[PDB]
Amino acid sequence: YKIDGNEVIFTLWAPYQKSVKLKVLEKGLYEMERDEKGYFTITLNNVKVRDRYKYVLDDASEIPDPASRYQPEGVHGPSQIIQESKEFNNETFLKKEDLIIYEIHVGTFTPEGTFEGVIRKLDYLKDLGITAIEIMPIAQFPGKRDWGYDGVYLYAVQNSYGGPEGFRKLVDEAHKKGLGVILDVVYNHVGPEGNYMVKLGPYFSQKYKTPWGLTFNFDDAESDEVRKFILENVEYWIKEYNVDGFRLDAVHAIIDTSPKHILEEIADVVHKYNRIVIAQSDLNDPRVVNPKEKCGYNIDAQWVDDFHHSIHAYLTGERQGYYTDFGNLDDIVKSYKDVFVYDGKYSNFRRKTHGEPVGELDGCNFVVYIQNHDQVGNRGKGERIIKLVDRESYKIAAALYLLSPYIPMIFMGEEYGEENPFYFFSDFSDSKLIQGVREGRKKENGQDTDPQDESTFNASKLSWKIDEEIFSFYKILIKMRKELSIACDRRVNVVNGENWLIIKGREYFSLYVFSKSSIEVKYSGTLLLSSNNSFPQHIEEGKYEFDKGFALYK
Ligand SMILES: OC[C@H]1O[C@H](O[C@H]2O[C@H](CO)[C@@H](O[C@H]3O[C@H](CO)[C@@H](O[C@H]4O[C@H](CO)[C@@H](O[C@H]5O[C@H](CO)[C@@H](O)[C@H](O)[C@H]5O)[C@H](O)[C@H]4O)[C@H](O)[C@H]3O)[C@H](O)[C@H]2O)[C@H](O)[C@@H](O)[C@@H]1O
Repeated sequence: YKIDGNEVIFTLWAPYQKSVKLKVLEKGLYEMERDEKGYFTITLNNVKVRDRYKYVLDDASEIPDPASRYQPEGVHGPSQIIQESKEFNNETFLKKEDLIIYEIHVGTFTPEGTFEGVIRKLDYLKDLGITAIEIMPIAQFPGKRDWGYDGVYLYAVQNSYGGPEGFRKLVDEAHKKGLGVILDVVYNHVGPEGNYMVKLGPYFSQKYKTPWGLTFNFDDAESDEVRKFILENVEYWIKEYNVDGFRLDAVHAIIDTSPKHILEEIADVVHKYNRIVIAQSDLNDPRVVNPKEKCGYNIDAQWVDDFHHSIHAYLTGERQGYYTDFGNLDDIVKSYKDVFVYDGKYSNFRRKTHGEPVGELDGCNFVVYIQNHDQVGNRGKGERIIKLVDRESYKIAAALYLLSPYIPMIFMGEEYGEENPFYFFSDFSDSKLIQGVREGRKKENGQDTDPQDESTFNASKLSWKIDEEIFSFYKILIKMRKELSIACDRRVNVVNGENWLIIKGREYFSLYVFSKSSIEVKYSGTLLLSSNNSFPQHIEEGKYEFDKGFALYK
């Protein structure tokens, strides 16, 4: 819908439909006029915020507005008219070279499980050194318990998180504290419950499908309208909620053979309104991130799993699934200097040559992490890395990524040493999908906890039990990164022995000692931070026997 003067225009694209009627609940039924493209319209003057409505098809069946702005009674309920105050800055104050990102799942972040709960934690975040919070998908999904990827109304803010009013309040309060908010958005697929688009028109591609459902139709018959549906959604989040940027989910599963890729158009919209796009890419292909004059889509940055996988595989000893492609120290050094480990070499996991070198692109085109919702939650027992490595290793892992040239992303709780698992949970009502989720998560991930069980969700809620030694470590790590101008700068010299490595930057050098060993140090410097007490306040060029641990020098 779109509120005009005192009247409001209802627009519904439904080419499969002969005639649709608007059903305002406390008022009457209204016949909609049809144009040749398949668009249904009526201007109504009696409608006010916040009335409920549905659409009634040729079927006589009643469905919610697929472009709904609020879904008060969940996915199968009516839609609701909200206020459309388009207050937005023309500029985000976020500078992407200064980006430290904190990933939040609203539902489990705090006892509240709401936007109000993340608001309460803003000062804490600000004080930690974070510059931006990344919110997992908030587009309305079934029930109350879901990561967000089963979202099924792109324009509707999850009711159980606190809806539109609560999200607007979150972003306003974040700006007041000087924090940015990045929104996780899903344009590659749609959730398996509460989607009614398939009855309206060819929203989905017949060409291929994702592991999580059918993909959107971007390059085939009638795709103009669906391109518009997605592109106006990124416009909507910017103008109606004043969001600072986006994390685009699974861009490798957004397939488009058009002259201009939809991903380039997505980035075009966000840069038109001076915002930021990060992409989750499995492609290891610099085209996602390259400038337009270099045949790229010009996304600001992309997740580099290769960085995480190098660290995890090496420190845990783990080789199951995608970890089989990693495990050596070499991999960490490779990722530290060439970004991708798979830059056009053969992957045993994928059984094909994978990737492409990244060129002279600086570090702030990439985001790295040792933990996130996937690397924790797709484990059958959902164990955080804190459970798989010793204390020393954990701090070594934290130092590696936070002191890297790339944009670092902290996973909620990681910073204070959270020990609670993060499980996969869902809240479907359809018995077939309740059947499929359990058996699928059992088979694919080895998950023994029931995703549909409430306890699986409750067990994933952060404890907020502060380990002060870990927290102080992160706090200083973040501080020193800013102070040492580590951001974006790929000019690093890395040396490695069997059980250790030294990384030297322009203003610092770091010692990463994985086992007691004798190391030749080529640099002088004063101690900034350390995982131990075993490290000297002042070090000079020479040979030293170090115990397991990390040290940072100026
Ligand atoms: O191949 C090497 C890489 O492998 C991984 O990456 C892939 O999988 C990731 C995790 O699934 C993807 O990440 C993102 O995309 C998905 C989907 O949006 C999302 O996945 C989560 O949510 C879905 C949807 O609920 C869930 O799907 C299952 O359950 C539903 C409900 O029953 C069912 O319909 C599906 O059939 C089930 O499969 C997933 O289980 C859950 O993981 C994820 O959260 C997003 O971040 C990547 O895009 C994709 O490449 C690995 O993550 C990489 O690190 C490896 O490099």
